[PDB]
Amino acid sequence: ELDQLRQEAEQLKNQIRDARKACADATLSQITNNIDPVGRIQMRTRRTLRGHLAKIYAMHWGTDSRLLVSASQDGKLIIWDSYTTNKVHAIPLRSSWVMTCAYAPSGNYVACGGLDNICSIYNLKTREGNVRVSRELAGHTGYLSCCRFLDDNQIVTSSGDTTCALWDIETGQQTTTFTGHTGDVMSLSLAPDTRLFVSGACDASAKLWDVREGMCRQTFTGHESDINAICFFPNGNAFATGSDDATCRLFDLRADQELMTYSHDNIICGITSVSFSKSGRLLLAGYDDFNCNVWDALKADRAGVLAGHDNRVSCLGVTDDGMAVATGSWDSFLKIWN
Amino acid sequence: ASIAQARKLVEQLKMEANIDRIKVSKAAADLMAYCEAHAKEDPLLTPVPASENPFR
Amino acid sequence: TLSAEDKAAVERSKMIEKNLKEDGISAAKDVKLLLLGAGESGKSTIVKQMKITTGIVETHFTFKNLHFRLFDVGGQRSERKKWIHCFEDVTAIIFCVALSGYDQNRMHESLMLFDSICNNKFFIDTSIILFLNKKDLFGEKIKKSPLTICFPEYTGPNTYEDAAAYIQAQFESKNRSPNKEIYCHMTCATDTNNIQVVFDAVTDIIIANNLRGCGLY
Amino acid sequence: TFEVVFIVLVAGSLSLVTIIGNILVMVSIKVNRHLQTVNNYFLFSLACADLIIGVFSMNLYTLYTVIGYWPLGPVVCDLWLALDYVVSNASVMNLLIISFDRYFCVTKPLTYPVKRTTKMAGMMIAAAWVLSFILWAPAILFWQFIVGVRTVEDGECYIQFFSNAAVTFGTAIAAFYLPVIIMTVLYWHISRASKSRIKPSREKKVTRTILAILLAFIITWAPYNVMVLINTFCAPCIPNTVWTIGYWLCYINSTINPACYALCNATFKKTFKHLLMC
Amino acid sequence: DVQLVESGGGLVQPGGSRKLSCSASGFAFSSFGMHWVRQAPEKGLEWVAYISSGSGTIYYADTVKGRFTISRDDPKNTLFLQMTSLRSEDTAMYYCVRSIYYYGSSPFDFWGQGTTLTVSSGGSDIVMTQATSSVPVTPGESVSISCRSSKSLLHSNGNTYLYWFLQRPGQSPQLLIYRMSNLASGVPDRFSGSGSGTAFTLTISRLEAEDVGVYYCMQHLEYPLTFGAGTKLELK
Ligand SMILES: Cc1c(Cl)c(OCC(=O)N2CCN(C)CC2)nc2sc(C(=O)NC3CC3)c(N)c12
Ligand SMILES: C[N+](C)(C)CC#CCOC1=NOCC1
Repeated sequence: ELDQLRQEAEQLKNQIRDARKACADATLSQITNNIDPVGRIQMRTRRTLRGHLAKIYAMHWGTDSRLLVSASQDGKLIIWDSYTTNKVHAIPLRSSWVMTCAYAPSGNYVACGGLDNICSIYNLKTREGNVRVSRELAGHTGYLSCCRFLDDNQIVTSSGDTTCALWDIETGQQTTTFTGHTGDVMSLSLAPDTRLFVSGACDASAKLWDVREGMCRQTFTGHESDINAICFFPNGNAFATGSDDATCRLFDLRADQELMTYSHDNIICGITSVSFSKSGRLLLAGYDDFNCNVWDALKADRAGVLAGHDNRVSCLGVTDDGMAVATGSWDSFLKIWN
Repeated sequence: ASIAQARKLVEQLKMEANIDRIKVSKAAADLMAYCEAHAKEDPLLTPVPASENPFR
Repeated sequence: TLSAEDKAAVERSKMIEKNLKEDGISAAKDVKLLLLGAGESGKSTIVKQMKITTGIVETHFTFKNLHFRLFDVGGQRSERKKWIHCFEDVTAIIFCVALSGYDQNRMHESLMLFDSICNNKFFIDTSIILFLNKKDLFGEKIKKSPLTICFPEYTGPNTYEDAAAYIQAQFESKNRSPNKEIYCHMTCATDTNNIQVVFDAVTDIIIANNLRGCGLY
Repeated sequence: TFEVVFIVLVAGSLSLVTIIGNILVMVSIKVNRHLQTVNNYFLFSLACADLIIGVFSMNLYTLYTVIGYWPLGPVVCDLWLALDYVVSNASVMNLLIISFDRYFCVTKPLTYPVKRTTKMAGMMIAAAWVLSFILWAPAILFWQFIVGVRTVEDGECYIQFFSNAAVTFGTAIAAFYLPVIIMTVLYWHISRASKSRIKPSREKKVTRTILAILLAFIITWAPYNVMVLINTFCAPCIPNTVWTIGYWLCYINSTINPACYALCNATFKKTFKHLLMC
Repeated sequence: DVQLVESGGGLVQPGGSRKLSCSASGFAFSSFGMHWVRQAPEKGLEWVAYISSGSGTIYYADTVKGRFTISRDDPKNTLFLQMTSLRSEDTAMYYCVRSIYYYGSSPFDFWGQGTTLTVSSGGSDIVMTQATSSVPVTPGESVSISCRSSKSLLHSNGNTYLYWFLQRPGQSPQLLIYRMSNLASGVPDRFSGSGSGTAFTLTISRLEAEDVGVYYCMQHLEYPLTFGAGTKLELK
């Protein structure tokens, strides 16, 4: 009954592929022929942020679209004004291998994590002046890959031992463990209503989970190699996905399948960052050949490139009003584009 | 102990077998309706004049 | 100018830029060494031969005013290709390979590990100081057994020095870049001369960086 | 016709090749941020010292030598020659501090990035420029106010203290002689401090490039000094052809500089091809 | 908690010199900006001195400048006001104030308890008037006070640098409203403030017996910072 359970799994995934084929009645670019394109979208560097020394690994905007967190491997997690390019905090980490960062929707807390297997939660609005390590969450065994805040009270993390988790901050205890991946999960993105979230791992399988129940709702497997970045559509019903086979695909939640693959023949190196615009018409993708491609979300054509980095872009994100897109590479500079 | 692994695996499989899947025409349709309704206030493809771009 | 009182804010910005600069200097005096190797290669023996939370075990010590950070990363039970791109800017990969390479095959496994880690796209110019432990065990193992079990195409004597130089050339033949190099040593009876070897080898790497950084190379 | 026009075309050729080479080195540190460190700051210093020579010091000498005399008056020639010498000595001074920088980088490797910062490199470039200034400018712009007269006529233009012997000895040993022997003794020190010391390119490349640097600097800067020293006594044995070829091959130092100091660096050549592919 | 304990006052002879020492304990003192603010035995506040973080810039009031000096010993975390040539217009209570500045910070958030300098008997600043003298209040009611500047305060960056303090009787001044609408941290929510350009107002809704005292507005657009006269509230 071991191979009987195996062939039963084959039976159910073949009927899933049957349902995905039977619900597929068109292609996406069958419908994009009527909508007029966007043309050349050139964007200038408005600010550059020369603060770090080692390579930058993560960036995250603030919900008032002005402040900014960058976490970089000089052992420094520094938060930034962006209108007048000041630095408003510089927090020295404990372990100088940091592969993620996060910034609270209320703007009070900053999460951090890396190869220390420990997600730290820094308070910012302390009465005593400076910042203090308020919580120190330590439950995984692999490294950390992405952290996001639901509110000031619970944080969902993604790890290197194939698991994700949801922590309660004020207790410091692993409230929920999500598992079901077969490789290292390397991205994370909440819904805009924060009811449910996706995570993409090193086995090309972006899984959609829900934070309230505690186990996987949907699975999407379209890529050929390791998923490295995920962002949602702004309506919450779709999400893009970049991987290290130089392509980035777009999946729907209700249609349960791939919809469109942005991949140009000139490109050979993978993604490190995917985001959207405010309306969702654009898509922003980082790369390893040191430039960032703007894509159409519908017409699948390259609408402009944002080059200007001596090393590969490792973080990217637009604000919550669509005004600017920040990016940050391993050259320690962190650019802003309009 | 492998049969319990396969048991929870096929549990997940038949639990994801029962989700409604609409036609992709309506999915691309309301994606297009969303981008059309929200492209009036997207400051990237319809670029903002520098009276109100705060990164001037 | 016309700044209202946020010139105090840019004073704060200049102050913490100064602090970032000073800590960057103070951490740039350090010398970082990533220690690699397979499981049971003897790397715990060389890290206890330095005489000074389970992801990365760090060992900071110092010797002749050289702060050696030594990152032992063998606790990271995952795929290496997702965190060795943060271990560039290290100045050496210490590499330990045991000399009992006959069983569950090991020196073939250590050989594949070595030429996967030295032909890696990030370590294309970082130089591998290479250690080779368990040498008296190798002496007894050639005193009774042939290690042509590991090397079927080997020609030569069954003595210690020739076999040592043969496996040393086998390891040194695995690199292909001209601007990096491999040092070699034997250990496991060495009472802290290997730390002196680490010191002189890393001074050789630092003067080579100072040569090809100042354009004289 | 043909003689003066092909001389003026090869003159403008070397002038324009020199200035585009130095401005490409200048932008290769300005447009790049990976190369921007202290040793490329000293090569930026050599670049801004040779920029002044590339702008006006070669073409004006060649229009002078196809005219045969100074037609512009005794203030234009003495201030032009004043700035020309002082920036030539500025170039050789920052080249000397480049050599001192390389000696302390190799011989005291673990300590020389600790014993200096960007302020120290600023101290050394500023000391080089002002030491060149206090060497050449008062001795060339006060000398008619010392002797009372202008000993040079309005026809030709040349150093006014050329009839002297002691002060030309004292400035020609100062600007060139002890710099070149100091540079060669510490480059031999570098040549034997860059040894493997444990057990083929390792000393081969360093000996080769310092022999290239030293030989280029000697053959581009020696014979002006020996002509200006023997011309204090052996005046009528000296024609103008030796002056012609001497300044010429001393002015080619500014075009041989970047292919000996900058384009020996591999990443500099890579950024040179980056700016050759934009 | 955080502590600002200052000392060095007394019945001191005029024309001489004194020293005031503010010892601060409970926070990272070396990253704060420090103000010294005095106030008369009958009149309102007035700014006296300010030293930034790391002793970068030092600003004085023009009626005091030259005569006094201000310094800090951040390994000792103390703040010194060394005052010379003391006239009879310096008889005042003096407060040590911490005013950290970055984007979104709350300056003047915490105040010392004041020491007294009672000595014997021996120009285009942005003047700011509180036109109200004092009104009678009662619990259960809501009441709004006003403060009119001379120059418009809404600087080009989009801010409006007006601060509302409350000093309780026999206590130290708390901070109520920072930058004309942002509420302070720890103050109850029943206060609010707004205004436009030059004329501003503070609406306290559902007044209680704890919220009676004197209320000062203060600009922060440029140095010097001058306070209003301060309207007093009184119960029944
Ligand atoms: C450096 C220099 C000196 Cl010091 C010099 O000195 C000439 C001199 O002292 N006397 C004194 C005796 N009188 C008959 C006149 C000649 N004369 C020249 S001519 C020249 C050049 O470049 N001539 C060009 C036309 C070929 C020079 N660089 C040069
Ligand atoms: C280059 N040229 C020789 C034509 C001008 C000059 C000069 C003087 O500069 C110094 N002499 O000895 C070394 C520097």
